[PDB]
This record gives sequence, C-alpha cells and structure tokens, in this order.
Amino acid sequence: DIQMTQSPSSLSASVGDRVTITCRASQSISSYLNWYQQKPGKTPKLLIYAASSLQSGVPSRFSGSGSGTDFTLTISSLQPEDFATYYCQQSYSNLMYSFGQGTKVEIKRTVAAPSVFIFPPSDEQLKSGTASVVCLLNNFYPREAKVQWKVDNALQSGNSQESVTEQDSKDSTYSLSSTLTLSKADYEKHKVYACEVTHQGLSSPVTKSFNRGEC
Amino acid sequence: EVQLVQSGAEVKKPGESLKISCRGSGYSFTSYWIGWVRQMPGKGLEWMGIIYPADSDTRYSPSFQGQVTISADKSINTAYLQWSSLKASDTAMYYCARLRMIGFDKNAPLDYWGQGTLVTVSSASTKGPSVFPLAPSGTAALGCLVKDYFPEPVTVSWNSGALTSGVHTFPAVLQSSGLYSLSSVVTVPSSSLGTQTYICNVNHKPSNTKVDKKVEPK
Repeated sequence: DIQMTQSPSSLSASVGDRVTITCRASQSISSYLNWYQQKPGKTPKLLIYAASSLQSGVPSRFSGSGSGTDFTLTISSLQPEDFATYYCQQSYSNLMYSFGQGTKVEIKRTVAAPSVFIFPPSDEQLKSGTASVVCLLNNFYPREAKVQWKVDNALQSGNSQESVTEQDSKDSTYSLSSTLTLSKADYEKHKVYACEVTHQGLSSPVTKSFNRGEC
Repeated sequence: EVQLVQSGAEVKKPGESLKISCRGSGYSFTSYWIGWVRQMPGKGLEWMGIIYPADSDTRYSPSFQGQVTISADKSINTAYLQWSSLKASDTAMYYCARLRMIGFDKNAPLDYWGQGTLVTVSSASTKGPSVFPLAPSGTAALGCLVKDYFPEPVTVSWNSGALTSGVHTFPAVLQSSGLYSLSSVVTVPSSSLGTQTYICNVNHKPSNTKVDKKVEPK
C-alpha cells in the first residue's frame, strides 16, 4: 500500500566525491525510513534508521534527511569500501514493509576501451553436435557495451547470452563474455564468424572474426 | 555479538516441499521479531513476513500469505520458512533478519541479518560440465568454456592456483535447456604461449566432477 521509488538506478563517482541518493514514497511515512547497504553476494547492512539516525558503528560520512514522502541518503566523501548497492525501506505501513529497488554506486574512472578476442568452437564440442562461439571484451569502462554477432554478415539475435564481471577492485574495469550457440549443421554451413563491439571508448566499432576451418 | 546463521544452499524440483532455518544467538530470541526477505536473481529485496518467537505470533505480506509458512522452535533459538509445493519461480536468496522494534513500531529497522540461503528450484537434474578450450590466437587471451552443468556452483582455478593475475571467471548464464554455462579467461604475455603451460582446474561438487584442461595455441 506504499510504493518506494529510488531515483538514480546507478551512480558513478570517485573516491572523495559527495553522493546523494533519493527515495520517494507513494504515501506519507513520517520519518519511518531505513537505509541498507549490500555488496554482491553479501548480506544487507543497516546504515540509517528513522530517516536520519546513524546506526552504531557506521562512519559519520553517512547521513540521511527527509520526512513525509521525500528522503535522501548522503555520503559526504566516498571511500573505496562504500561502493555497493543501497536500498531504502519504509516501516510505516501496517500492511507490508517495502523496499526501494536500489541504487548501485560504482567507481568512476577514465574511459577505457575493451580489448576484444574471438574464440571458435573446439573440435571436441563439434563432435557432440553443437558449436559455441565466444567473444571476450576485456578490462573496459564504463560497463555499457554492445556485442553484435554476425554470421556471413547476417546479424544474429536471440541465439546468444552474455555475462559481465563485477567491477574490478584494483583497476575499476569490467569484462564481458558473450557466447553464440549454433547447431553443428548450421555452423558448418557458414564461413565468416564475426564479433562486432560498440563502446564509447571506441571511435568506431571493433570487429574480430575468423573463417571456419582456417588456422 | 548478535548473530543470525542460516542453513545451507538448497536445490529442489517443482512440487517438492522445503523448510529452511535461521538460528539466533547472542540475545534473547523470544524478545524480538524475526523477519524473512526474498531476493530473486538480479533483483532487489522483498519483505515476506515476521514471527514473534515467544508465542509464534505471525504477520505475512499480502503477496506471500498462503504461499509460505513461518514458524519457530524457541527451545533451540531457531526460526523457519517453509513451502509445501515449490515452483521454479521460488528460486531466490532468502534472508532472515531481526526487527529492532519494542512494542508496536516506534521504529522497526532490521538491524541484524543472516547470511542468506540460496534456493534453486528447477526441473533440471544433476549434471557435470563439459570443459572446452578457448585457445589463444603483446597480450594474448585464452580460457575454458565450462558448459552444460547443474546446479551451481562450479569453482575454477588456473595452474592449481599459481596463476591468478589477469583471471576473469564470469558469472554463469542459465541456458534455455535448464543447464548453466560459464567461461573463465586469462590474459598473458604473447611471448609465454610457447613455453608456459596453462591448465584450468574445474570442480563441480554436486556431480563429483573434477577436470584439468590444458589450453594451448592451435
């Protein structure tokens, strides 16, 4: 009966920056709003309760303000340990507590173009009737990137899946792996397999390709 | 100080029942409400319900009423969350958490959290991975494709742990077949390809699978 809307889905900032995250309620919740921090795979951690009260042991660079429907969480000077996802949560409802959908705070660094590598399917995999073609985008920033598979210059769609690493704790980059999956029969019907990569660090897209059967 | 510790990862089939647990210590277990929270893959937090362990007074979120049962055994400081008939859509991480509330409201944040229980619900069955090479060809890249396994997790190392710099082991993807697949890559000096051996070590405990795969230029 009370919907929470968190405003920036994602925030890019550097160590030392001031960060403000916003949380709006569809109904008045007085000051009954709490903030939690969660890192990937880890358990959530209480930071602020009752809109502005700092949980014991939380550093004083965290603060919160607001009453009614509009609330903010502020980090006055980001530290490396502060990059995480943040959730607000209203405790005013007597029907259901609810959470905002989260704001990810990630590390802003200089733009870095990906290094691109393409891998043909192995002979061993082909023997079993399927071909997996893999394209690697290594150590780039920011995380937004586009992979376009082409098979004899036909754009492929719906037959690939991709995965992205969490931001690297040392150089703050991301890496991405994309797999194109074809039947052996389809794979042996075509010649040129291409991975075309678009990223804001590249003035124009980079394509890595191979010809089936060529060393 | 205060601690909530939850039971381990679960892998089930649709239609099966399941009960997971949350053990409290370091405080009066019957003096605080315990809440349960759901986090499906890649999504945020949802509140499911609460129980007061002294008398097993419960409140459920409307979305979860009649879909789960929350209970407690106060004699062993443990709360439980149960399904009678699981669905694949119940696949999620489940947290228990202590409500720091005296009386009714006055505040009520969740101040201590369990470490979470992973629940996987799928019609898929246990299967070990096939490991295929990502053969190389300044800086070259190589790796291993760990394909068609169930359930999570798989662990990958390189040269038995001696090679760590430049390794990226990617999150697995769930294929439409119901089986997982992941890749693990490493970048190395092009000069090393002729002389340095590169072997990925893949372990999948649910299937009792151990694989060592040497990867080299073709």
